[PDB]
Amino acid sequence: PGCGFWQPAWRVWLNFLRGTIPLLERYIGNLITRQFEGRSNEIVKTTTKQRLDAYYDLELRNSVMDDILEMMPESIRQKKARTILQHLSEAWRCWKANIPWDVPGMPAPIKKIIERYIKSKADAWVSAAHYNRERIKRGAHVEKTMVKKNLGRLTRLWIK
Amino acid sequence: NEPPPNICEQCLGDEANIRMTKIPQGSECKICTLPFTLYHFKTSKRSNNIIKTLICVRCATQRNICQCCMLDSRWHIPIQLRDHLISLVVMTEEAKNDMMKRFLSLKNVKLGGAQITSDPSEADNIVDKLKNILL
Amino acid sequence: ILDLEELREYQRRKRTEYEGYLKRNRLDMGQWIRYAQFEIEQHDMRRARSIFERALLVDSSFIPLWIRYIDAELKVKCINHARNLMNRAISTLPRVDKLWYK
Amino acid sequence: DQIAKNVKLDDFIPKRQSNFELSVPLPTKAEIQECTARTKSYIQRLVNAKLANSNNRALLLNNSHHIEVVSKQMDPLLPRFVGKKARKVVAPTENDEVVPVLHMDDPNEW
Amino acid sequence: GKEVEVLMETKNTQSPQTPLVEPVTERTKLQ
Amino acid sequence: MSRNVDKANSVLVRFQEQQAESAGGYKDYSRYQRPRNVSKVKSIKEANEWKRQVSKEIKQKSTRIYDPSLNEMQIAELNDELNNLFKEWKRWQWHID
Amino acid sequence: IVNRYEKLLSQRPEWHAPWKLSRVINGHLGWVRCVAIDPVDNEWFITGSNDTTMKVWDLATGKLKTTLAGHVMTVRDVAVSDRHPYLFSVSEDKTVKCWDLEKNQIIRDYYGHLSGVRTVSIHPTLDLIATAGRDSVIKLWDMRTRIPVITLVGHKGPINQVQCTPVDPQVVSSSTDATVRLWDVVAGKTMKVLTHHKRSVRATALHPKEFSVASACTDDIRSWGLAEGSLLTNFESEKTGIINTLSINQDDVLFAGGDNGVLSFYDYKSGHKYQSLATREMVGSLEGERSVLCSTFDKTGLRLITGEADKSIKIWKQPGLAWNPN
Amino acid sequence: VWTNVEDQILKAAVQKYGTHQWSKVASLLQKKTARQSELRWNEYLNPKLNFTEFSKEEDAQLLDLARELPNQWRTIADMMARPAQVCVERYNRLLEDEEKEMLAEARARLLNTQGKKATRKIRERMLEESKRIAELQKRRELKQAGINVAIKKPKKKYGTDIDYNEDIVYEQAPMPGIYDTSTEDRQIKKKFEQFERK
Amino acid sequence: PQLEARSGAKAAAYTPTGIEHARLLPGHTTLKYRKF
Amino acid sequence: SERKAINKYYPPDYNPLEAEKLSRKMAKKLKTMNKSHASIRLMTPFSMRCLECNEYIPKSRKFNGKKELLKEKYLDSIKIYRLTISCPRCANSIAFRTDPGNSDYVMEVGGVRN
Ligand SMILES: [Zn+2]
Repeated sequence: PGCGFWQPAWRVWLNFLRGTIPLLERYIGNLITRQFEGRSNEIVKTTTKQRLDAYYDLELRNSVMDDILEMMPESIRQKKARTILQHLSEAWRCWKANIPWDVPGMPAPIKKIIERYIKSKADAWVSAAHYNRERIKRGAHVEKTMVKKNLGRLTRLWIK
Repeated sequence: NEPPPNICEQCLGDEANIRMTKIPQGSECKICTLPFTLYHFKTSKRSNNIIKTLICVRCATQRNICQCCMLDSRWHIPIQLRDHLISLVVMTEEAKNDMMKRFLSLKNVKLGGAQITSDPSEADNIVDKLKNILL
Repeated sequence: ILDLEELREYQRRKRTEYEGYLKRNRLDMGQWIRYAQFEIEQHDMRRARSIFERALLVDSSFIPLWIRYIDAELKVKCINHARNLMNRAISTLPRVDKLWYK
Repeated sequence: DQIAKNVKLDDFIPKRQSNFELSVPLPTKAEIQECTARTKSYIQRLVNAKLANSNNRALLLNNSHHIEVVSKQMDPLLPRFVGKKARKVVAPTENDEVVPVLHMDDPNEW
Repeated sequence: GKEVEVLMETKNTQSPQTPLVEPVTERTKLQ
Repeated sequence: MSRNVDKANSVLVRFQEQQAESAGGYKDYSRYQRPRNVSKVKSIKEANEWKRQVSKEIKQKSTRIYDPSLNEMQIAELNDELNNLFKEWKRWQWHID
Repeated sequence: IVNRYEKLLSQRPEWHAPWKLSRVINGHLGWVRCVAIDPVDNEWFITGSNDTTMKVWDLATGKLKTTLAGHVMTVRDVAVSDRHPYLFSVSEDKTVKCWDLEKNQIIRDYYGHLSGVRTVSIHPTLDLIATAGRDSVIKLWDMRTRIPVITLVGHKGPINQVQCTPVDPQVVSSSTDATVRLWDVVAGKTMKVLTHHKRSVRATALHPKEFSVASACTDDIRSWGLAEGSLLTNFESEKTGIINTLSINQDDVLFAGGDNGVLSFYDYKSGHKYQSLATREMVGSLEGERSVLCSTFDKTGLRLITGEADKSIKIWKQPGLAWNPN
Repeated sequence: VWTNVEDQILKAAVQKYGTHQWSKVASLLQKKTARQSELRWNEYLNPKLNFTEFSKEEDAQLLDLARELPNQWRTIADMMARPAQVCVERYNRLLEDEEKEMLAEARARLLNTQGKKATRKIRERMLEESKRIAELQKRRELKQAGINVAIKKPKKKYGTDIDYNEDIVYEQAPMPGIYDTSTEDRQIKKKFEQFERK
Repeated sequence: PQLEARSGAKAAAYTPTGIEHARLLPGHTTLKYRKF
Repeated sequence: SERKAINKYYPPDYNPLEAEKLSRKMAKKLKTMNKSHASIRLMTPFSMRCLECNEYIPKSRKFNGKKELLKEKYLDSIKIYRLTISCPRCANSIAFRTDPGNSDYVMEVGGVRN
């Protein structure tokens, strides 16, 4: 020990610090802002792997509800919306199982619409599953849970 | 976009030039607890102690008051008193609640009485009535 | 409910509960009418009126709310206000039969 | 009478149904330009304001009396906009004028 | 069926013809 | 030291408390058990604190004993506990000062 | 009244040619619930979908130019700009993205929509776009500074199509509240609120040469000049399906797609339905599915392009029907 | 081996639960198995299955099937619309304390639409109510002394909905405006003062 | 339970926060244009 | 500040032995630590009925119990514990003991096993 000549190391550290200046100013500054004035209404972002599927489902449900509203007249429709949603869910479940979803009271048009949306879901779902499988085959950052789902989903598909 | 400050004649001072600074979202208004631009002026250059605006312009408009004095824009009387007089010839109920006060502030109805004070028609009439009552 | 303070406490609590239920299902309109009814019962006509107005704002296209509100207005023998309300309703919604009939 | 005034018949009536050669003109070029300028100026201004607000770097009269407004340079350490604190605010709708919501005109199946 | 029948053509398109890198609009300005 | 109690009675915390007591006079009369035999408490402030604590305890007892399942024996037991608390409070109101 | 009916009878509509199917391009593996064309040229048209992708399509050949994979959830709408070489797209992932077309790669994801965003309209004149979602709010963006400049509070429910005109009525929203609004972006407020529909006006479109805006609830296609914000006509849409699309052609040939899939055409301003077209679907697909979800014409106007729920895009080439009112 | 009470319970559970949820049901019947339970249900319990006998023609058909799908018996059953074992049989042809306890348990289960969160919440509410009444009682007791009712402690700036009036929407100033309304309101309020006093 | 579906979303405007979001940072200041 | 924290800060004068002694001195006075029925989280192995209100708390159901030491050990040098529980509906103190002769538990005036 006893080698001086700190210059290049020093230079390197200085240059590193340059990058940080900006990052710290956004970060530390942001933190202090929060401390003084702490955020009102943040917006989550579905481009995340997590929450995507749920969001999609919700959207689909909303669409279906809208379609049903468009379809025919109603009085106190809020109550009926829930029922519609339930029906849709049941249909989806049936599809997953490969049970025919035949309900006698369901009127042709509404039923038809529900069927179409479940088909759409299947298309979106099956394709997604396939993609996941492909990824798995490759070795491409699959989530353990995701892989499990794929295994399950794919099994179900096979059974069907 | 921003509206102008409503500072009374006696509030502001006796001179033909005053310099003031505006501080956008300076403080929260005392009534509403909602950010607004502080104007603060020194009256005469050398005369000590500033005169900061304590309320938001909207609130002032609603009550029809000086943003410093907290007195009627017209008659320079405390809000209670001015309103009381009008009643004698209904008064404002500032709702002392965290959320509700803000809502009240944002409403633009001229709370109670303020309308009368604003209009030459109405204020003058009220005054006349008061005079009659007195006599 | 013996004393005034007790009543206030009760009433306040009820109001809070109603608010809580609203905040979630703002677009319900059964809850709103219930709230209005409660207010009426309490004999705070202002509050009830406000609630009805709020409900209307939430869902203007809901005849039941309108009709109940009208009834409430009329119930308290406050006809002129009721009349005004009716007029407003009519203005809002001509092609609904019911308001006119009312 | 008031009610009548509030909601008029011509609202329900389509205007083209009587006169077909009647066409709404595509707006005047100059007018369009003017509109663009107005909005462009405004939107630009708004954006500038927003930028100013963001915490990252990069005259008047009252009554008869004349009054000079200033903006003092606050210290760059202290919070720029010391007023604001991320407050929740419910707003009233404030819809004084009444929207006319106009319209026209087997239950066991549906 | 009827999309298949008569004279009207159905095109099955899996593969994109033009490459992925190439532009959909270009902006050339002076040589 | 899961579940917080352990953390509270971890040695470091105890040491800190002791230090506080030594310098400035921060005690937590919640934290220590109130003594059985009064007249082993020459200071007045301490006595007052103890009294306050007992009052608080009594209040707590009161709050719970009017619960809806009134026929359960816990409530009955508390009634005696309440009495005891009251007695303690009374005692604490001794006439030395 | 008799005074109006007689007048209507007296007046005649122009003989618009009928429409026959030409191209069908089963390429997407999902609904094709958006479609758009280039203002400048009419070589390609892109179509966002429930695939999550959006694909570009050469009109002449019908061949798939190229794909674009910049969303997670399904694309709800797109808008190629006339004034810039940007393609805006928007998906229920809450992302209003912006594709350069010199490089076919996203640039400015605009952020601000709380939930699934339904439509875009680029402002014809400004460098500003406008988007609206189930949010119940139509935000306008400065494209440079990728921030919402203003927002438009008025609506009381999810807002679907939100067209941009170059005049004062600069945005023409259309909700599930069944109001269609005319706004003043500059004022930060509404100007006129067309409430004439009964249900969710889930379709609306600006007329190219005529400064008016057809709009469609479950049945009745209204159409209006938005100068005053005054009704122009009511179309013969009496028992047609739930109107999904409502594109207008250059030559006053308003098209309407349904949830039925019954492609209905009308003379514009007349209010005269002058054709119906039965849908079609693939042998494997079901008869309930077939439904024109998105559609638009080319700038010339001889080709209507309809994205239908068969995972297809159908392009349509070109004795009129008798009048008979009520 | 299957007892009849148990079978009945299972049936009840199925109506309560769901013909594709065979874990809960299994749990409900302490001795019988999950996968067994489902099988049992398939065999006996479900009404749509025609466990009863049928005409000679049907029998003939069954026998024909048997000949022409060599003992592919599930398939045959399916074709029939009959259950399998029974069909096969046809072809071939041509303690108390426990019960009491289990029943009690089962009954409790099926009836009670409850768990942790359902039971807890109601209980909590009840407790709160009790507390409130206790408070009231206390104030009554100490009425000769001046006493104020304790407010619900705020958490993050909320409104006490007695005062202030909450987010008010307007009366909406109309054309046929008359000033008796105010008077009426006053009159109404007069009565409530009296009530308060008594 | 409270595991619950829904009726409507929201859009309510408050005072801006003044927070330095990462994405919001400047980028592509130059807008392109078409030829005409 | 982070659960895997290597070293807790000590004051500049912290005689550890002395500190310990001090703590001990202020442990007899202390409320908690100088008491029985220290808390615990446990699932119920017995699957039993609450004797008051007959609430059938099943196997593996989780509770915040009180573990207390029974002074009378099993044999000599292997301790046994009382494990208090409350029934969900009625607040009756159920408990049980762990007699390790049978490798199992014993009910203690709370409920009955079935
Ligand atoms: Zn003043």
